[PDB]
Amino acid sequence: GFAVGSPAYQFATNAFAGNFAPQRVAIGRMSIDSSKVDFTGTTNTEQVVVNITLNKVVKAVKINVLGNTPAQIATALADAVTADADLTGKATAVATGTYVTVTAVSPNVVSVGKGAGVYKIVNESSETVATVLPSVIAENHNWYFLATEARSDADIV
Amino acid sequence: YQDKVVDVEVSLGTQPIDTVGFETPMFLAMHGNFPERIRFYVSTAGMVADGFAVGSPAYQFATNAFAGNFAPQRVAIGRMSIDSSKVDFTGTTNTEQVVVNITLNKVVKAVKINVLGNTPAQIATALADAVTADADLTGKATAVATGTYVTVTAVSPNVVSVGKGAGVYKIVNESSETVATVLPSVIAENHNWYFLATEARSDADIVAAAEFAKANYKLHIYNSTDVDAYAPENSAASVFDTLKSLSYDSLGTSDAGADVDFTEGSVIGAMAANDPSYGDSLHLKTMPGMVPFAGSDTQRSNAWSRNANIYRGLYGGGSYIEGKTSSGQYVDVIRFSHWVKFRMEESVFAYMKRRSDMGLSMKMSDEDLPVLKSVLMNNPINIGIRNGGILTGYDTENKVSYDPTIIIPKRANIPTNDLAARILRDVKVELVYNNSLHYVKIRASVVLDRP
Amino acid sequence: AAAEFAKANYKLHIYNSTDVDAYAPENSAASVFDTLKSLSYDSLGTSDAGAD
Amino acid sequence: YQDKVVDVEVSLGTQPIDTVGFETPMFLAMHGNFPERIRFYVSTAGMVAD
Repeated sequence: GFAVGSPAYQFATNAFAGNFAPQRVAIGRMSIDSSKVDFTGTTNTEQVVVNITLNKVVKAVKINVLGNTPAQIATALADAVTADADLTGKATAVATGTYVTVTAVSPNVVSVGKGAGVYKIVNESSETVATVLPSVIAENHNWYFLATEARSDADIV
Repeated sequence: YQDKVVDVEVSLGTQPIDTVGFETPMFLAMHGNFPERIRFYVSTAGMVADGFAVGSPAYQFATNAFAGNFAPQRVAIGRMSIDSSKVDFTGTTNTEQVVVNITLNKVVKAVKINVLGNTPAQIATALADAVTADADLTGKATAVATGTYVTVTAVSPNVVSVGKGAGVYKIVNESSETVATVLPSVIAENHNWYFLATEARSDADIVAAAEFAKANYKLHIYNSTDVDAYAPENSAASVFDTLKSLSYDSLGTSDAGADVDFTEGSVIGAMAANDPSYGDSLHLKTMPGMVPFAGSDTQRSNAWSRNANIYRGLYGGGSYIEGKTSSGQYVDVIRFSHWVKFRMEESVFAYMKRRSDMGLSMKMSDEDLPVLKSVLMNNPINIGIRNGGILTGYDTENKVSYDPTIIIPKRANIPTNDLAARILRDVKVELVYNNSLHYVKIRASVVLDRP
Repeated sequence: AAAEFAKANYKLHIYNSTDVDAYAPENSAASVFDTLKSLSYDSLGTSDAGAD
Repeated sequence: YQDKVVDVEVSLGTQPIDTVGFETPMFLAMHGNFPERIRFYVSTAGMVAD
């Protein structure tokens, strides 16, 4: 159920595409809270597409961008997500400023990934890398390279 | 105690093994003709049976693929959910009967428009009116004219396919899905194809296809009409530049009909039936269905700088120029590498299984490990040498050796823990690929005498 | 279309045409013959007055 | 742990490399015939076209 273009999928594809690609890769897990789609500072001129996978169901949201400011694109994406028949009552999207925040109504599972367009995906979490790492190594210690999705400073330190 | 005066054991070491084949291509079209995700066809007559409109993208690809000199034995067609068909007259000029083929529920019709000098809007309006006034399409399909283009939509559960006839225009199909989200399902259902081609024409659809093709050992082929393909040396704005920057391995070409005839099939048709063991480049092979490139000398250099292959006419005939992927390496090298990798893997595994089915399993002793040398020397390497793919021989003057070499360690050199785990690692092999000839330069001279 | 179908299915296509452009100057590149030659199709064509 | 009975690595050492060529000259003329800064020609017949 990993959404195509999602961070984990991107990492796996890049790892496997190499000349000396590893035989098999491992994926961790931290509790997700919400997915943030950011258009801040970007410019778009063609169809913006965002892949959303829900309970092993794949959908692609399409937005027809004319010159539109980022706020207009964010509002259009939120409206399109909210108007989808298979997402009402399962996921929620709220536009604000230049970014749109997407949250899943439990117990449903939602994964967000990239399509055409210029933007980035940011995910929040109720946990932190420091508090999560010990459990992972405790469960299984058969890996050598450590990479993380957390991008900000202390998560790297 | 024993219960038989005579007992006989019989073991069969003839178990066949599955193998991969580098022939069958795929075209990922947009339609709703059949429910499954992949269908294989051996001729266009089969496709027309399923309801593909003549001149439709899939039909064009199939015809171009089959027309080639080395046409593949059979081609596969994908499926993405279709939404609507867009017929565009924008920027075009017409002077004769414009014809559009429409197939509905396995019923074939041809809409005819008598163009007098009429602007594109008038032609679009006339086509919409003709479609709407047809008795067999009311209540089944809908056409709305607007601007310079006409959009056609099918009333469910009816199936509509649109194809080309006489006239200058193009067909564009929308879809509620995307190539990135569709490809995994196709490969999951059936993995017996090697060439990947797509109908989606716009950028990200090509980038995702290239990434997926590289990830899963498939070869991606695409065409584009982007005028920027041969822009000045500093454009860095076409799809070709983006693909080159990422070092992906995809074969691309610049053509005018790529959005009209989908000549992708023509490129595949010239090498599909030629086994990789030959290492035969695409340099000069003729490509029925493609139109020779028309442009100045500067454009031919601009296109070559980006690895955007060009089909150029020479001495009257039309000849391809070179096969270069986005990463700069020649396509035949990539094909040969995939072939050798897979048919060493399969050969070794099959030999081990066949020995193990008769007891007498392979044993890690100096008197049995060298047997692997015979197995590899057979099948891939010998087949390559006989067909000319792999160089061989010894030069007496320069004293260089070109023969393949295989290195296998002895038991005493293997670390003890490897013996305990029964794992051999350090096998090494070396090959010398046989480069075909692309260019020649000659110096002549005329003299009256010699000292 | 006839030429393409004939090449696809191992048939030989034969046609005649009265186009005066068939023997236009060397740079016309406007008759059916030029288009067929550019595509490298295998069809037999001839220029005749009574073909129509 | 290992997941393949047989595994094979293949590496290609045939990467081409860009090279410089000591043939093509340049002439810096005055005109406005074409917008870009450089054009290559293989014969005078091409120049007369522009």
